[PDB]
Amino acid sequence: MKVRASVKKLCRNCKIVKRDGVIRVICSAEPKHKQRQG
Amino acid sequence: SRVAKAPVVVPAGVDVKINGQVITIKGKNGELTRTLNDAVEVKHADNTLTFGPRDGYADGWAQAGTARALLNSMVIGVTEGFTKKLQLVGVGYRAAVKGNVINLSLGFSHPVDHQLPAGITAECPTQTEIVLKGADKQVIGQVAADLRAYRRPEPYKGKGVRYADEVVRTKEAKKK
Amino acid sequence: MIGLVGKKVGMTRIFTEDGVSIPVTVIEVEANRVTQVKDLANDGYRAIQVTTGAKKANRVTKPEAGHFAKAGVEAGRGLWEFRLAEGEEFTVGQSISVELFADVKKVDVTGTSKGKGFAGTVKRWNFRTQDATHGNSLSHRVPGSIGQNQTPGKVFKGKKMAGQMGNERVTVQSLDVVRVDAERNLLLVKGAVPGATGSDLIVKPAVKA
Amino acid sequence: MKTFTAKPETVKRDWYVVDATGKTLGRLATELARRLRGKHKAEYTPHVDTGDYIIVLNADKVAVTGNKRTDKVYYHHTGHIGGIKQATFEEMIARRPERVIEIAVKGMLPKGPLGRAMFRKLKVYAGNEHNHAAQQPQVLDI
RNA sequence: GUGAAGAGGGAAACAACCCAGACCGCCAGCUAAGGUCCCAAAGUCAUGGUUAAGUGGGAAACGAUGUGGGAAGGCCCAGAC
RNA sequence: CGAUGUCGGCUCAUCACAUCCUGGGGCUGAAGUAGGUCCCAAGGGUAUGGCUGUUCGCCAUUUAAAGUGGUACGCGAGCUG
RNA sequence: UGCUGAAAGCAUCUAAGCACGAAACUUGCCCCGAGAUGAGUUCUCCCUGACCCUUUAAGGGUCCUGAAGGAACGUUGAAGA
Repeated sequence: MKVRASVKKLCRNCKIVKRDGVIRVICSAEPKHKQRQG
Repeated sequence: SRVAKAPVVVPAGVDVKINGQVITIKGKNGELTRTLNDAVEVKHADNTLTFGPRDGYADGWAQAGTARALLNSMVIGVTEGFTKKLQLVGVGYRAAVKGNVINLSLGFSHPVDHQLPAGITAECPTQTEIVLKGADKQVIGQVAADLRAYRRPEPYKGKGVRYADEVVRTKEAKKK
Repeated sequence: MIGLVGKKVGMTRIFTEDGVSIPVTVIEVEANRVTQVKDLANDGYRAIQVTTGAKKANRVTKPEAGHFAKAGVEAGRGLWEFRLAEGEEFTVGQSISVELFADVKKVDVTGTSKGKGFAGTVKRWNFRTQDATHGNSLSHRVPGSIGQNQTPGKVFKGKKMAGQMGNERVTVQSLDVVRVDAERNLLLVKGAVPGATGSDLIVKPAVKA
Repeated sequence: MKTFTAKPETVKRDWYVVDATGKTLGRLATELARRLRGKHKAEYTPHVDTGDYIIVLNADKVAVTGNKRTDKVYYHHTGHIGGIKQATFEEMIARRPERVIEIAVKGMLPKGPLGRAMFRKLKVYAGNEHNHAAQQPQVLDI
């Protein structure tokens, strides 16, 4: 995954979830869209 | 909210015991018992199960919803039971059941023997299917996640322990 | 399990039948005889205290003689103690022989090593010697620097310097027991164990796998 | 005339037993520190140990708020160089919970010979019973 | 303006910052800055909110269905999301 | 400035992690082998020589790897010069 | 990396609950270790006399006793400045 300080929805299947106080982008379509730490 | 507001319709022959927060549900398939959060007040009222937020607690609505769905699952877990179905894709992948130990041959240099927990009973109608059945939902979800976790579905070919319903998306090699 | 108290007799070799010399240490293990048994209900831990050998009658003091007299046993040259392993049971006055090691296959031998006195850091800590020539002025075997500068301005704890090497408890682990001889009261282990000849050893089964 | 000074030969001091189940650590600790100084007595004197003997029990059942059960970290250094050694609150409750109450109270008591003598009067136990039935500690509900 | 040439109280410790200008004495009172759970004097005070990050008790562009408040607006039980 | 010896070598370290190796993992334009990149991780390990006063560097041949820094560009009441 | 699961009638590894997960962390292994003044435990051994004085105290003194054991001395040691 991509640890960035701007996490965004790159696709329409991407989805912002906060787990353990960490903003994350969980996608189902493309696993390259998986992101962390916004 | 919209989930906690709908009541759990308890069918006939199902025993419900509300010992404060502890809820025991025993039907035709087995005794199954939780202990809800303190922010959930549960009331039988002779016909169904009704879930509401205990007053004085902030997120109790959210908590109530969970309690709802959990007991809904418990009702299915004493009436019909839950069933996960896994299938093994690969050349020479074997699955067998001795007692409650799932023997698995997954291209390893050592045999795999997964010990099922107490409430769960697996079957193998074929060498490449594991149909496991049980009462608690998180427990068969757990066990199916473990058996998948030994050899996860490889992306290029599909080789691995997949769920029967899950789609495995593939891709080709780099060039040629 | 428990161990037994020996005595380092010395070293020899054991020619095998296919012609492989094995360096063994001979450990005479006489009758270790139990003088005290310790239970949780009185001591907080299960352990046996054994003695071995023999002592002069006029050299054992009245405290010590009263201890062995209570135990109903001859005075030995010392008292040792072994922690018990939860299903073992001993009685006071019971004798324990080298026969206990007739199954063990590999042991750990604990003794006091040979005292080398005040040793410098080249012997003690394997420091490397500085130049023996090329200008060097009175500093050949000396330790060099011992710390940094203003920051910290102290020598840290457990800086390797010179002092007493030797003469302390060391345990050698996982030695292959070559023979157990119940007739002559002997235990032949493969290798060197700590101590000079005649030193008291403590031979336990190996805790490593 | 002169202000009264308590005399340490003639200080009467009592024994108290405090159940530390579900109390907050700092708030209990501050009450114990007040009672061990002797700040609750009118004969308080800053160079005389006038306080009471407190038997804290059920020390493993003490409570903290927030995520302090897992995030509160107890550091100490061993003297050897890289000897910084940390232990969270739940690791301390598992290993020795007496150290939890005793660290707290000790940091609330005046440092110096007198406050060491004041800490010798705190007796903490991880269980529900104590050996000190001979001293008849009356139940200090705090 | 202060220090220099100015002590005292506060800011942990801290010429120059805040309060305040020491003739001497007193085991007397009231206050300033600053504070009142324990070290450490004095509210573990009262009422109403907010945050759960030990934020409080370092640090920005930028990111985010964290969460409290306010004014509007699109669709909506000819059934919306 | 009524003296705080200053490069480099040796001896002896020690900490940081912005990790060279070993260990865990996500994405891959990841078939495998070998990689690239990013997250976690400081337990232990982390060359010998030619040339040069050299640190550095180039070269030769190794190695799992030959880390990057702080420590008075660590270390002359420890050595060299 | 998940399982169940709402807030958000879906989705969602997290908010309640639950399972994995590394040479780091706590143990396991080796050594020191009760001055651990918080000075611990266990076993054993020894000592079972009279009489005065006073500002009557865990007070001082005289006679008789001298134990268990230690220390000294000597012969010394694969222990040792």
